[PDB]
Amino acid sequence: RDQEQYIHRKCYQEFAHCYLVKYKTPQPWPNEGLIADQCPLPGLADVSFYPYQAIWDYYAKIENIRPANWTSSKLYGKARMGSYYIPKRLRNINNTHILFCSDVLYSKWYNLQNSILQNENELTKRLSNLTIGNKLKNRALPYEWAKGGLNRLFRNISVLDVCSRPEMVLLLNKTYYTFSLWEGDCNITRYNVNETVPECKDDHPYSCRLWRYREGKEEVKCLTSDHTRCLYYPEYSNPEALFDFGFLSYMRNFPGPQCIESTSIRQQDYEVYSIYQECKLASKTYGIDSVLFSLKNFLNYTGKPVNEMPNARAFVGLIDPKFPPTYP
Ligand SMILES: *[C@@H]1O[C@H](CO)[C@@H](O[C@@H]2O[C@H](CO)[C@@H](O[C@@H]3O[C@H](CO[C@H]4O[C@H](CO)[C@@H](O)[C@H](O[C@H]5O[C@H](CO)[C@@H](O)[C@H](O)[C@@H]5O)[C@@H]4O)[C@@H](O)[C@H](O[C@H]4O[C@H](CO)[C@@H](O)[C@H](O)[C@@H]4O[C@H]4O[C@H](CO)[C@@H](O)[C@H](O)[C@@H]4O[C@H]4O[C@H](CO)[C@@H](O)[C@H](O)[C@@H]4O)[C@@H]3O)[C@H](O)[C@H]2NC(C)=O)[C@H](O)[C@H]1NC(C)=O
Ligand SMILES: *[C@@H]1O[C@H](CO)[C@@H](O[C@@H]2O[C@H](CO)[C@@H](O[C@@H]3O[C@H](CO)[C@@H](O)[C@H](O)[C@@H]3O)[C@H](O)[C@H]2NC(C)=O)[C@H](O)[C@H]1NC(C)=O
Ligand SMILES: *[C@@H]1O[C@H](CO)[C@@H](O)[C@H](O)[C@H]1NC(C)=O
Ligand SMILES: *[C@@H]1O[C@H](CO)[C@@H](O)[C@H](O)[C@H]1NC(C)=O
Ligand SMILES: *[C@@H]1O[C@H](CO)[C@@H](O)[C@H](O)[C@H]1NC(C)=O
Ligand SMILES: *[C@@H]1O[C@H](CO)[C@@H](O)[C@H](O)[C@H]1NC(C)=O
Ligand SMILES: *[C@@H]1O[C@H](CO)[C@@H](O)[C@H](O)[C@H]1NC(C)=O
Repeated sequence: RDQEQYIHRKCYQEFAHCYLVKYKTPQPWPNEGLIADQCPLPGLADVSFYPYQAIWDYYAKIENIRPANWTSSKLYGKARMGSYYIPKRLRNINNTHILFCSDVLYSKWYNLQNSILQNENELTKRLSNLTIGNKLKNRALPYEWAKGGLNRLFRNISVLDVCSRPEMVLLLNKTYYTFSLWEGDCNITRYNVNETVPECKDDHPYSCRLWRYREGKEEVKCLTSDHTRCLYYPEYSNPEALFDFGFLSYMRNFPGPQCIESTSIRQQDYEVYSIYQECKLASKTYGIDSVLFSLKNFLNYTGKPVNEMPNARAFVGLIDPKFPPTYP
């Protein structure tokens, strides 16, 4: 009780929301380009109309002026300009586990409106119940992550999660679903929306319309003698420079087109370990000081501590880590 509540205090304040997901088979995010129209773009103005979207870190921004032989494949690989480039580091076939310290994935029983007393009580009570040792029972997870999943600990990831927790989605999503208003996708063109979209057959200005239109080939045209400052012509245009068209289409403000295609990324059940539960159990055998020291170094497996990262972004890949760690 005295040493149990002391171990709980230390284990909770440090590792309450820290978990280790093991992929059945190491499977990285399969594409270099991400189509996520549900997220608003940064916009041309100095001050954006939307608060910073973490996904903007991966934005393949179109610049109107580029050197004579500039192509998008130099910085953004196969990604479409105007959408997102997923860097090498977030699609590493060597990563076998996903370490994260975050409370953004809890289901409805956890929320800020509740006092910290209620949240802490309910989380430790669910962690005890939903674990065999330090391993979470399948019922704690979403069904998509593991068969028999009932969201008793973690909620399902949603369409907007990638806008604010991009690494969580790239690393944990079992399926990639596009959200697209790009002309050509799902065979929807500016000419056939009156046939592909049932709710349309001709109100909000954005009704029955695509966002980005198919222009043609990507090219750099040098009109003047300056060969370091030529006219860039992208494959697609944003004709009215709209930055939240897709976000408003998602938030169901009006009728019109939407293209949602799925790509299976990870197959087979995840294994999830609770680092608070591991802390609580290993401290009875090795002592709180060595368990706290060891689990802290485990959170620094990459050189940057995961518990010191912002909650929305504290999702990192590890290569064949030894868990539980060696306790001195
Ligand atoms: C990371 O992981 C996250 C977790 O998995 C993931 O989140 C999930 O994201 C997906 C993708 O956005 C979400 O699913 C979609 O939900 C759409 C909305 O559904 C509601 O509205 C519909 C419209 O009225 C209802 O039908 C629908 O009811 C159904 O679902 C209920 C549960 O939600 C269920 O209880 C009901 O019984 C019922 O079955 C619900 O109320 C939905 O519209 C969408 O469906 C399309 O896309 C699917 C995937 O490709 C297709 O399988 C499906 O058939 C639909 O495709 C059609 O429509 C598209 C346009 O919307 C077209 O592009 C397609 O080509 C296709 O169109 C053809 O067929 C039409 C008729 O079927 C026809 O009219 C057309 O002409 C054409 O022939 C899909 O289910 C999911 O809900 C999210 N999960 C959670 C928990 O939030 C996240 O996205 C991932 N992130 C990243 C970055 O990858
Ligand atoms: C999280 O995602 C899972 C899917 O992976 C959701 O579970 C599924 O939810 C649907 C809609 O409620 C269930 O469909 C219903 O099934 C009953 C019969 O079981 C049927 O009578 C209804 O007509 C309807 O089709 C589906 O059973 C269920 N699937 C599984 C495997 O559980 C879940 O609801 C999402 N969680 C939350 C909290 O949003
Ligand atoms: C651009 O490409 C052409 C064709 O390969 C080449 O001849 C030319 O020197 C390049 N321009 C510059 C400014 O390097
Ligand atoms: C994966 O590990 C192997 C062996 O150490 C290495 O050759 C390869 O470059 C690594 N891949 C990435 C994407 O770092
Ligand atoms: C977990 O909680 C449920 C709900 O009270 C209960 O039925 C179940 O027996 C509990 N499991 C354990 C390990 O006590
Ligand atoms: C788009 O058209 C091609 C045939 O030209 C077809 O194979 C493909 O499945 C269509 N896609 C959709 C989503 O309708
Ligand atoms: C994480 O490890 C690196 C060595 O790779 C070290 O420089 C850094 O101080 C460690 N962080 C902590 C909190 O000890």
